[PDB]
Amino acid sequence: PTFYRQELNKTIWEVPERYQNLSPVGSGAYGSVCAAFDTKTGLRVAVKKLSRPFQSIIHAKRTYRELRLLKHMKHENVIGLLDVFTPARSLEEFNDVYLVTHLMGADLNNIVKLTDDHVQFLIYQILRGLKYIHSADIIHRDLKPSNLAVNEDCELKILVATRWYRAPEIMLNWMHYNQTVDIWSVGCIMAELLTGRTLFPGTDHIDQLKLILRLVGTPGAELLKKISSESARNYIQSLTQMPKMNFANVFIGANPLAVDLLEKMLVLDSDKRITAAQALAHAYFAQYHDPDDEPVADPYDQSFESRDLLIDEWKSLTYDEVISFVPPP
Ligand SMILES: Cn1cc(-c2ccnc3[nH]ccc23)c(-c2ccc(F)cc2)n1
Ligand SMILES: Cn1cc(-c2ccnc3[nH]ccc23)c(-c2ccc(F)cc2)n1
Repeated sequence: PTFYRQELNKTIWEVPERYQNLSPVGSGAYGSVCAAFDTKTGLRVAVKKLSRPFQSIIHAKRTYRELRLLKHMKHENVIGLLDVFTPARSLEEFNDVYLVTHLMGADLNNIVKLTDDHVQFLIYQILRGLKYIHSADIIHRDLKPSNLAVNEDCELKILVATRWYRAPEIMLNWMHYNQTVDIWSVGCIMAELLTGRTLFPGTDHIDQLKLILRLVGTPGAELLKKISSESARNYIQSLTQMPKMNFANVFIGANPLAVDLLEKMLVLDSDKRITAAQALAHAYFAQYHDPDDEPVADPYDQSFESRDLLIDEWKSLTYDEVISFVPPP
């Protein structure tokens, strides 16, 4: 189809005729997004242009990783792809990638204190998206208010210091963390929507861990005997020991079912944290939970993550992924 060129805040854009009325939303290191009208579907869409997708092996692999993940994500509460395109006619020319999805209004950071029913529906949608993501053996690792797209209907999709929502095993740089790092982030988000304050606004990674242990208590011997690192065990055992606080006391006034769920998500031992699938069955989501509409994902191959390839190999794989793309109906 026919492409049209255009400059927007220094960034150049080459998009098909079907996308009209471009309009910068925001930009940064990874790339610029534009809002647009999709003439073919009647939809407002976001169009993300990647910054220099094949600058290096790192960039080429990151580009491939993002396109593969977005092509796989097919769920009401995870961002997926309406379209992917390049203005290039062959592999030799290919140097730009554009990604298209349903325009969302605002982030969960912008919507902020919410009422208990709003908190139930937003955390329900996150957990339903995370059940799907985790079922593919994907770990988000970066769940925070800014990575949650919400529209005026309170419909939520998974896409402010990052450390504030990070599980304590990532503060001390554990290399074998599991998917419940994401449940820790959900617990921190749910706290912040109930209270109107960051649960653990650490000034750095050391302060961040001290605020966490202040609420959840320093580890018992059951957790300490799973810490392989001698420096980390020495450090954690050398802190002044604080007990697990009563969550009923800290979240005074909240739904006791919200409090119970928070206790199940912010357990220090990652092996004892509630899973996304378990959390959806919790009494706090009785108004919203439906076990025949909480779907899992098709299996997801990320063996490419263990491969060391040339820039042009990552580039051609990415090109291959643009060409095989089938739009949703
Ligand atoms: C950081 N970031 C936000 C958006 C985004 C998505 C939907 N609605 C939005 N409204 C304002 C930004 C935004 C994207 C994006 C755009 C297109 C894609 F295909 C994939 C991701 N990245
Ligand atoms: C290196 N490392 C692993 C863990 C860890 C955390 C949670 N669950 C786990 N299961 C097996 C190891 C492990 C921690 C840690 C524990 C307590 C803290 F207060 C701060 C960090 N450090």
